[PDB]
Amino acid sequence: STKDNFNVYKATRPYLAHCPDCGEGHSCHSPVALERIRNEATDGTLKIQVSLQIGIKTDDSHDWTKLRYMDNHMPADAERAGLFVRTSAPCTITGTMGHFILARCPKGETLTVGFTDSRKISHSCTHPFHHDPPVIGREKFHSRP
Amino acid sequence: PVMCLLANTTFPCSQPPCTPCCYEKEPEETLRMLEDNVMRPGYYQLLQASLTCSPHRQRE
Amino acid sequence: VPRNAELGDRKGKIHIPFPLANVTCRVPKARNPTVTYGKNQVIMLLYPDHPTLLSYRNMGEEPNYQEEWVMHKKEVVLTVPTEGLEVTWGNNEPYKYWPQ
Amino acid sequence: YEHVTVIPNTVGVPYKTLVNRPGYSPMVLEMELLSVTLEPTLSLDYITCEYKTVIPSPYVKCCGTAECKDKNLPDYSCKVFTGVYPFMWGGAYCFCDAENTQLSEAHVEKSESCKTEFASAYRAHTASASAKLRVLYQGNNITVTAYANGDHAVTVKDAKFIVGPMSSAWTPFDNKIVVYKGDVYNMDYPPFGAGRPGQFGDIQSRTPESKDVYANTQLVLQRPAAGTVHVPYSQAPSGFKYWLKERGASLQHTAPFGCQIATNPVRAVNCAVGNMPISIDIPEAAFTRVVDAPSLTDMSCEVPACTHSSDFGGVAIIKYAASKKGKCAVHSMTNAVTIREAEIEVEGNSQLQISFSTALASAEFRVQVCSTQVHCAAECHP
Amino acid sequence: YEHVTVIPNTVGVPYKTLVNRPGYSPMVLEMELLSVTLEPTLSLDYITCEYKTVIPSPYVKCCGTAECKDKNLPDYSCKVFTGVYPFMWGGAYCFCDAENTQLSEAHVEKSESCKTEFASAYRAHTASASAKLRVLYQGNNITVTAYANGDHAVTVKDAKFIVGPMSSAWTPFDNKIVVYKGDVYNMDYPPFGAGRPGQFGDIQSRTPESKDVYANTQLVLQRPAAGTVHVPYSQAPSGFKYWLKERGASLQHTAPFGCQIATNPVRAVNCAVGNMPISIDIPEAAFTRVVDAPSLTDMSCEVPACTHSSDFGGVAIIKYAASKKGKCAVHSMTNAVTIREAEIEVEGNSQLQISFSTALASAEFRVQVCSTQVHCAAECHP
Repeated sequence: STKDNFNVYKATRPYLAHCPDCGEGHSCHSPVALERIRNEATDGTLKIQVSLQIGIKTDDSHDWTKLRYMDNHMPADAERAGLFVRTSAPCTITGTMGHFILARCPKGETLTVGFTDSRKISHSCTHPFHHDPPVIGREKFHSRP
Repeated sequence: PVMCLLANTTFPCSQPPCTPCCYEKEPEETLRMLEDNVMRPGYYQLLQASLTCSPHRQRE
Repeated sequence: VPRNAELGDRKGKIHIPFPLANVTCRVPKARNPTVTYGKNQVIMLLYPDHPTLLSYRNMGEEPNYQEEWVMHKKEVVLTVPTEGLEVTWGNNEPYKYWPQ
Repeated sequence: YEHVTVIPNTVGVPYKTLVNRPGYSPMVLEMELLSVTLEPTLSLDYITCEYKTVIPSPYVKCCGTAECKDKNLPDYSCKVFTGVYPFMWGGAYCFCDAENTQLSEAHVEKSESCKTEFASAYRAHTASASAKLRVLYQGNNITVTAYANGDHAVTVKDAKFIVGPMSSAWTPFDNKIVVYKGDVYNMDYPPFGAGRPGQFGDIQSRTPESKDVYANTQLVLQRPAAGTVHVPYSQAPSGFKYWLKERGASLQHTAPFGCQIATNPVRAVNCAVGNMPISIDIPEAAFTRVVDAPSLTDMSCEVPACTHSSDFGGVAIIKYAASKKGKCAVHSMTNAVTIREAEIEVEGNSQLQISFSTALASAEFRVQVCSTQVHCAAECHP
Repeated sequence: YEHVTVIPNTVGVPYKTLVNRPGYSPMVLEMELLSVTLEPTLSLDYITCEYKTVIPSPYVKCCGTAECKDKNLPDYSCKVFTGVYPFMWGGAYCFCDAENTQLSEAHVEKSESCKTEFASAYRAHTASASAKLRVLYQGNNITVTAYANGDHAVTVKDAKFIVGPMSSAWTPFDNKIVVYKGDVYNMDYPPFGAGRPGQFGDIQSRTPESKDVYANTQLVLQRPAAGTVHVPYSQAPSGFKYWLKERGASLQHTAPFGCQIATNPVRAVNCAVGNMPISIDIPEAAFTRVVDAPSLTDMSCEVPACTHSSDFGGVAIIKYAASKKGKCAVHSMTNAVTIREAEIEVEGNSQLQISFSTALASAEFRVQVCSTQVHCAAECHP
C-alpha cells in the first residue's frame, strides 16, 4: 500500500514566465522567473517564489539533489547544486522545496535567482528589491550566537 | 461527515468515486472536480485522496 | 502568464512549504562598560565590538528619553537626577543609578 | 488592632513601621513593595499587518473585448487595455494582429504573515491598580496581593490588609494605544475605515480572524509592456512595514517615573509616582502584653561608627536595664533614620548592637526598644 | 456641492432639508435617524456566579488522631474533632470507645452553573458613537451607517456623508458596569480579591475558564452530631443568588433620555440627547440647472382640510402653470409648517396635492415648488 504517497507535484508543473532582466538588462521568457519575494520574517530570512520546482524530478518523484524547470514545451531535470541566489553578493540558501527558496542575503538593491541546465547553459532572473533587514534587538551583529 | 460536490451529486471528501489513482486515470476530470470544491471546507481532504496513488496491481 | 480563455474563474489551491512562524532569536549582550562616579553624574567608558544602542531616561516626571548608536570607543557623561537615571546598553538589562 | 501608615510608591525599598497598641509591647513590621501593576481595560478596535496584493493571471481576450465588473473586494481595481499583442516563448499568444484586449484585475487582503506579524489598536480606559507587598510578620515573610483602591480586603495569617487608595491616579497610557508583541505605544491611530496609504492602518481588520478587511493602498493598474504578459501596477508600500521602522522607542523606554511596560496583559509595572496608604488589622494573638514582656530603664546610646549612605552605614550600641528576659521590638522614632533590626532579645543590665541607615551628616534620633525610648547622637561621614 | 445641516438627536422623526446650490434647481432631502448606538470599550475584570462548597467524605480516624494540612484552595477549612463515636446502620464505625477523631475538610470553587448562570464585571471607557441614517435621495431610500465623530466619511451613490460630532458626549454607562444576560447595570463592584460574604463578588473568577478563583464566603466547619457521620458547617448564602433578587431594574428601564440597552456587544441605543450635525457632499450629476428645470407661474393655494397635530393633519391644493414637464422639489418656507412630499411631477396648467403638519390654529405659510413661491392660508382645527 502506498496510501501515504500524496504528491501534489503530479498535478502541478514548472513554467516559463516574464522576467524583466535575464542578464545584461534584457527581458526573456524565463524558466526561473521571479514571482514574489516575501520579507515578513524579522530574523531577515527571505521567502522567494520562482517559476521552477526544486526537489522534484520530471517523473514527479522527490529528489533533493534535483530540480525541474520548463524547457521550451516540456519540463527537464537540472542539478540542485547549480541553483544560486544573490543580491549585491551571494546568498546563503537555507531551504528549497518546489517553487520556494529560503535565503539569508546581504544588503542589496536587486535580487537574482538562477541555475545551470542540462546543456551547461546558465539561466537567471533579476528583479529590483531593496534588501536591508532591520536589527533584532539593540545590537547590530554579524554571526548567530 | 464532511461533504464534497461532483456534478449533480454529494460525496464524502476523503472518498471520491474515482479512487484509487484519480489523477492517473483521468487527469482533466480530477482537476475539474478539485476546482469545483475549492470553497468547500473539506477541500484538502479531497486534494489528499485525489492526488494519492495506491494501485491494485501492486503488492504493498 | 495569461489566464485560460475557455474556462472562467476556475481555480484550485495547494499548501506550500516554509510558512511564517513566531520563534526565538538569540542576541549577544555587549560587555559591561567601565563605570566611574561624580556629584549627580555617571561616566561610562563604552567599548563596543559592533554597533550598540545606548538609551537613557530620568525616573521622574520629565524622563527626557535620549538614544544613540555607539559605533566605537566613546566616553559618555550622564547627569543622574535625585529621582534616578535608567541606562540601557545594548541587549543588557537596564542599569539604574541614584545619587548618594 | 488597626495599624494605619503611608509609604512612598517606590518598589524595592524596605520600610519599618512601629505598631504601638496601648498596654501591649511595641511591634516592628517591615514592609516592601515587590510590584505595583496598573492594568488598563482594553477594547480592540482593529488589528493591522502587512497587506497582500492579490493579482490573478490577466484575462487576455484574443480577437475580442473583455469587460470589467464591480467586485465587492478591498481596493478592487480593474482595467481593460486595448491594442495588446502579447508574446509567449513559441510566438504570439493571439491569432489577431489588432482587437486583442487584456483585462488586468487586483484586490487587497491580509497577508499570510498577519497571524504572526501584527499590531493591535486598543481603546484604553480607567486602569485598576494592584500591589504585591512583602511584610515581615512574626519573623516570617508574608506576601499580600491586593487592589490599591482602599476597598479590597486581603487576609493573610489572620491579619486583614487594605491597600490604597493611590495618591496619584497617573497612568503612562493614553486613551488610544497600539500593541506590537512585547511593545506598547501611545498612538492616536486612525479610526477603522480612515487608514491612509503607506501609513499605519493602510489595511485594517476588526479582528485577526475577520474575512472582510478595509484597504486604502492607492492601488493603480498600469498598461502592460509591448508584447509582454504581466500585470504592472503602482501602490504605496506597506504601512505596517513603514510603522515598524518609524514607531520609535516604546513606552518601556519613554514613560516617566521609571515605568516598566509588559504585555499579555498590557500593564504598567513599578511607576514610582505618589504614595500608598496601608491599613493592617493585626489580630489579638500577635500581640504580647508589656508585663509578659520586659520593662526597660537606665537607657544610654553610643554611636562608635557612622557613614551616611543608602545602606546601613551606622552602628549604635544601646545599654539598658531590663526587668525580665524576653523579646523587644526595635524602632526608630525619627523618620530620617531607619534600623535594620526589628526584634532583639533583652536580659537585665546588658547592651544591644543595632545597624542604622541615614542621609544626615548630624543624625539625632530616638530608638524605642520595647516601650522605652533612648536618644542617639551620631556624627555620620560621607 | 457640500450641504451642511443640524438635526436633533431623535430617532423615528423624518426631517426635511432644502439644498440650494446657486444656479441649480432646489433639492429637498428627507433624513431620518433609524438608530444611534453608543458602544463603550469593555475590559473584563472578573466574572461571578453561584459558588459550590466542595465537601468530600470526612476522614474518621478510628483509634487515632487525624492531622490538618494547609491546602492552597479557595476558602480552605480544616478541623479535627476529638472524642467522636460515629454509628452506621450495622453499629459503631470505630473499634475504640474513646480516642477516635473526625477530620472535616471543605473548600469553595465555581459551581457547575457558572458556564450558564453568571454576571460579568467590566471597566467601561470612552464610547464610540455610531448612527444609521435613512436619506430619501433621488426618489429612493438610502441607508448610511457612520461613526458620529465628524471624521468617518461614508459614500453612498457618489454622495459623501460626514455625521457628527455629537453635541452631547453623555453616556448612560458609568466607569464600572455589570452584565447579566441581556441586562446591564451601573455598579461600583468590589475589586478582585475584595469580595464580601453573601454579597456580589463572594466568589470571583478573572475569566470563565479560570482554574483558580477568589472566595470569601465565611465558611466555618462545625462539630458533627453525636454518633453521626456528616460535615456540618456555617456559610453566608450565595452572593450571586442574592444579587439576582437585589439588583433592581436594569439600565434599559432606569436610564435617562429614553435609552434602549442591548448586549452582545453592550450598547446604548436611541438616547434622545442633544443634536447631530450632518454633512452631505452631493455630486454634480444629482443637480438639475434652473433653465433645465420647469418654470412655474400663476400659482394659487387652497386648504380644504386642516387639523393642527404632530402628524400631517393638513391638506393643500396648489394650482400652477408649468413651462415644461419635469420633477419639482416641494418645501415649506415657514419653519412652523412642514410638508410630507419632497418631490412631485409637474405638467402645464395643472394642480398638485400636498400633506402638511403644523401646531398653529391659523397657519400662514409659503410653499416653494421648484423656484417659485406660493402663499397658503390655513385655518387648522384641534
